[PDB]
Amino acid sequence: MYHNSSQKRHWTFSSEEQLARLRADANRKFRCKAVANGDPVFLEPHEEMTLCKYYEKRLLEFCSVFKPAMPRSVVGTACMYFKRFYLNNSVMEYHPRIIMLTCAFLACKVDEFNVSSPQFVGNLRESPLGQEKALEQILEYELLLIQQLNFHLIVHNPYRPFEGFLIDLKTRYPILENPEILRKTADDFLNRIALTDAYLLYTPSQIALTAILSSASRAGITMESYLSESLMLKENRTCLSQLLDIMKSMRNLVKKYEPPRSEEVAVLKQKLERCHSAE
Amino acid sequence: ALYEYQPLQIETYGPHVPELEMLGRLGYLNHVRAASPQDLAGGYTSSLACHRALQDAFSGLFWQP
Amino acid sequence: KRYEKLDFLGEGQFATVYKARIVAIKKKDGINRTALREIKLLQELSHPNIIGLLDAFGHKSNISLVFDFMETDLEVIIKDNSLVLTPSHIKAYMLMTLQGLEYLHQHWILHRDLKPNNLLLDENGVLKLADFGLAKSFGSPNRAYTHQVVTRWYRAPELLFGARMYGVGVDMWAVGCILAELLLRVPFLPGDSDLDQLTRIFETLGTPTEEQWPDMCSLPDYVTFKSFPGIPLHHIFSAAGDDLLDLIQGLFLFNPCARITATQALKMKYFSNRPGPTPGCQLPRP
Ligand SMILES: CC(C)c1cnn2c(NCc3ccccc3)cc(NC[C@H]3CCNC[C@@H]3O)nc12
Repeated sequence: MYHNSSQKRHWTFSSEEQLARLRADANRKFRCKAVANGDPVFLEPHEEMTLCKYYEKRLLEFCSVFKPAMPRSVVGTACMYFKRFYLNNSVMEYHPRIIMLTCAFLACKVDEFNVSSPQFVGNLRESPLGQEKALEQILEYELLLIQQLNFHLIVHNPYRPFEGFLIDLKTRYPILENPEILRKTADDFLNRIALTDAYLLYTPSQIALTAILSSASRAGITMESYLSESLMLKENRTCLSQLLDIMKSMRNLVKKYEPPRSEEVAVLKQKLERCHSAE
Repeated sequence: ALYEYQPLQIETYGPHVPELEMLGRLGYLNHVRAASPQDLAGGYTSSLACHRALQDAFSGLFWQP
Repeated sequence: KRYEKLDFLGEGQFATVYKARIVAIKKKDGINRTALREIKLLQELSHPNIIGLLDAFGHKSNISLVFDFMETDLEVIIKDNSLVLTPSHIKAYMLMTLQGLEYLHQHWILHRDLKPNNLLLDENGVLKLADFGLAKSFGSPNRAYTHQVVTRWYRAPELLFGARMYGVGVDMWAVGCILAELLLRVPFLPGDSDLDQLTRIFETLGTPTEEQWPDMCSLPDYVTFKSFPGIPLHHIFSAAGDDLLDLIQGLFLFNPCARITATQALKMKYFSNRPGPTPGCQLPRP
């Protein structure tokens, strides 16, 4: 359960500033190692963030075309693995192209989505020799990925909390007559939230509730009563204020999100290839 | 030194979740899919899925890092 | 890494376990899915009657898991003819097992491998559920499970009849079996095959009918059987009291839904009644 999970204890951070500090520390640690091994070949932390967002998009595409069909739980677990890995590791050391596939592989194992290794690597659009090379690299990096996650493999996604909130709305909130007309727009907002860093900053229940109430606001429905009358927050107004602040901050994180740009990702990809050639 | 049952005290940092046996009266089970006869024969009930969904929805809703 | 690798402890299909300075270290598909299952489940759980995963580390596709060191298990206790299992001892073992199971079931996980040698005991007499290699999360309508979990002598009839969806009953039945093995000092239902296991179950407890198991005929491997009336529980457990017989009947109810859950078993008068469970420090030591 989330309330005593490793995700809550160790992978839910206080602010975007702490995440930026971890990412910058990883960047400077790789820079120091590269210098001690021996210039503008190095990637700046914002460039690393752009590449990580691009490769998270690539991981989502890979998990969406995966055959047999990958449960949404596996995709969420893999994306969380990618986010956690590149919090404390530079893309200049470990290539995100390999790391995202390793994330998907480990996620399929952890969430009990049994697929054999050949049918995993067959989903890749490469030659059989290329598929076996990718398989070898995934096997090399699986233990590394597990180590960098600190052996915290269970990821609590917001999809089941979303379902629970829908059940609760259908049962206890007749004001919102048909909660199922919120599902599509709330799912779209959930995808948008997943693009950002919110999965490292908020609880899955908070994320699901934020998506639901954003969908309700988009439809024009004002359902603060459900927060006050059904969640019993009218008995604790400070908790209600904290909850509204959390949801406002999440909506702000979504509105300020900037997607990777094609020219910029092309330039940074050539830079990353140069980085990996020399290492 | 007689044993006395104490319920598990685990803070959920969220709203109270209705008990499993009470889901039927409160109307929750009218919104979860019914359990098939083979599901019931093995001990699986729609109450389990509904209860887990509600618990996950309410877990840590009021918690902040 | 930081461990001394003192003594060899055991070897099984997926791993070999050694003592190490005190902890127990257990050493193209990649990392073994049983080790990953143990890692992913035991990291999220923390309870006095559940085995603790203290550390994890490995090389290549070979990971080593660090657990607390356990002195013995219930199998050695049951098979040791020197020690006498007083009713207090059975109550204590049952209580620790059921509390660990209550915690585990609260977090929507089924052990699916309960048996006396999977219930380990430390020097302080604390019983911990171990061997989470088959343990799986339950309560999800999208997860389809296999019916070949639990060793045969402790497998529930719905599992033997091929249930792909089940709940805590598969643990609870095994618990009942363990209880019976504690009372008889021998395996309760020692079948040599699935059909023989079902035969022994129905010959001992009676063949369940549609009144005691409303949808028993809908299980995919349900086989129509011979109507045995069974043997009354007070005849099998001649030394058992009425409260213990109530607990046994609840644990061995053929309907998995009607079968008592861990919390319901804990609330039963058997555990509240005299005598109280033995303290851990006074439980018998093999
Ligand atoms: C890996 C962890 C669960 C563990 C902690 N102590 N310990 C011991 N101790 C020696 C022992 C135990 C039981 C009976 C006699 C001796 C033995 C052992 N053997 C591996 C299996 C064997 C079958 N029963 C479950 C065990 O985990 N695994 C462990």
